[PDB]
Amino acid sequence: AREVKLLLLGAGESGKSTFLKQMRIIHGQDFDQRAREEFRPTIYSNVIKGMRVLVDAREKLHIPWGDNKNQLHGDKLMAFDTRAPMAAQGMVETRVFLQYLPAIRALWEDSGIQNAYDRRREFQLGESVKYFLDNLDKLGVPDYIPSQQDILLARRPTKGIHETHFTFKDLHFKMFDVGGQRSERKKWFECFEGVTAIIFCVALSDYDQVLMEDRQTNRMHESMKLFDSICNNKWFTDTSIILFLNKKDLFEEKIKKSPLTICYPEYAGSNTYEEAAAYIQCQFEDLNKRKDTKEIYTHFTCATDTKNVQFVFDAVTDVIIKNNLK
Amino acid sequence: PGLVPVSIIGAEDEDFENELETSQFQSLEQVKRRPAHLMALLQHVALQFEPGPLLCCLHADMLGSKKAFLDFYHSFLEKTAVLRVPVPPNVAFELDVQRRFVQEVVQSQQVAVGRQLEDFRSKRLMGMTPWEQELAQLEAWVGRDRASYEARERHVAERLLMHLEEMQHTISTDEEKSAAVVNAIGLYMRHLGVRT
Ligand SMILES: Nc1nc2c(ncn2[C@@H]2O[C@H](COP(=O)(O)OP(=O)(O)O)[C@@H](O)[C@H]2O)c(=O)[nH]1
Ligand code: ALF
Ligand SMILES: [Mg+2]
Repeated sequence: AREVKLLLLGAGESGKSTFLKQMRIIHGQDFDQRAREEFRPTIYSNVIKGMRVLVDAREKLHIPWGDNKNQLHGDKLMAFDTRAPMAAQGMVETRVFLQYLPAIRALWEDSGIQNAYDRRREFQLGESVKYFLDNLDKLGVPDYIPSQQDILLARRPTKGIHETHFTFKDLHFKMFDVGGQRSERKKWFECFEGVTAIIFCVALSDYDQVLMEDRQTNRMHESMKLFDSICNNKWFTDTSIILFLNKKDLFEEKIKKSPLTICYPEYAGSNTYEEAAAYIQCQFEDLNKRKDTKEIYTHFTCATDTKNVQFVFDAVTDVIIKNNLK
Repeated sequence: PGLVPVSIIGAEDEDFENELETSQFQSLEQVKRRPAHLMALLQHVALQFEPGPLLCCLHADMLGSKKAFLDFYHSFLEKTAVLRVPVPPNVAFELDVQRRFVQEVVQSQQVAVGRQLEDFRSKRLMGMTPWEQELAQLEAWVGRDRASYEARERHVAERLLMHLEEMQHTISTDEEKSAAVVNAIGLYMRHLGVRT
């Protein structure tokens, strides 16, 4: 009766872990000041490495500088050693971060580097590096403490399975977070036992991006393939399957400029948030071979927004209850 | 199959350095010899599709040196058999020459066996298949000793065959269809060298 096992799934970078943090923030132990600090060395590591990619992108994509003076700033950054002990762990000390801030601020205001970021759809880069590069000010202070939103926007690749417990609406939730990458999926099968519900996350923002395992496969294309295998698994015939179309904030601003035909050559519709988003949702629910028996509970979320996550999760719990304790 | 280097550096590429760089299930005639690999396929099918066609093919081709046709007709072709398989309207009516009949049942299961091997392949790549670990670990094996390899395959098959036995409450609601399958799979595995 009151024992619930939930599985967070989806392809890589869809927002799964961002969700856990939201859960911890709204239900479990919300992040203490000291907890947030732990996210500092990683935030500085998203910034510096994100930039490393931009500067490499500029030279590779052949984007003329906006100031040739910043070429000496570019070297300083390429010099950064990423295989060192702490940097390998995806961490960067304040002492050293502050040693690059000057070159980062300059390279960030450069026009050439900006045009590179605008063409990011051609190389692996987390669009959360932009949120930090615009806040270099609050980050350049002595003792900087990540805010509640900074933690959520922080990035860290997840490998393996991560279990979590918490009580909400008198139900004992056993929430598991996994890694989405292809090599990470084999580890999934160790959790297909007695699943009460599955929340398959998808990122609307990458219908124009490629996988990082093979820079030649549409992310959104993999998400659909991955969903068709889960949603139709004999292990989940009696499991409530919730689908989260995440990153609606980034998509709503994405369609306007880059087209959606980059993913659906047959999409004859318009580049509207309402019309395109409604198109994608059908792209998925259609993969359902058991449209009669199996039901999919779709939702448009924004994992980084707490209020939205709290609203949507409350609607997800009411579904789990009606489908079991009836 | 051929690799290629990345153009632009990805921030989290070193985090997956040894995970990158990825035809074992092209035909049944190929995997029917590999006990371990077959247990990976045998699971996928038994669990997701109908074990009929696949098992039939295995028990069929098992023939090659009598009484086998006796139990065969009682588990697959029997109008009331548990693991009934879709047979041609031709032989259905017609029920040494045994050769033509068996051969005529297999060919009708080609489209099904072929279509499930492909489904397995598809899942394989996406990483949505079980036992990939043991499967892969059984691939990166070097040695001037051939017969020794086959040796460990048998033990792996045993591990999987048991793991698939103890926990099989997913084949189908039918508490008996599962007994037939495990048994069928059991018998064939014994033909390779798997202890039961
Ligand atoms: N802007 C925005 N960022 C998001 C959203 N969902 C997740 N993120 C961020 O995008 C990145 C990927 O999230 P992550 O949970 O690590 O994806 P996972 O690999 O599936 O766990 C992290 O930087 C998150 O901060 C969203 O809806 N909007
Ligand atoms: F990209 Al992941 F969890 F799937 F960090
Ligand atoms: Mg994660």
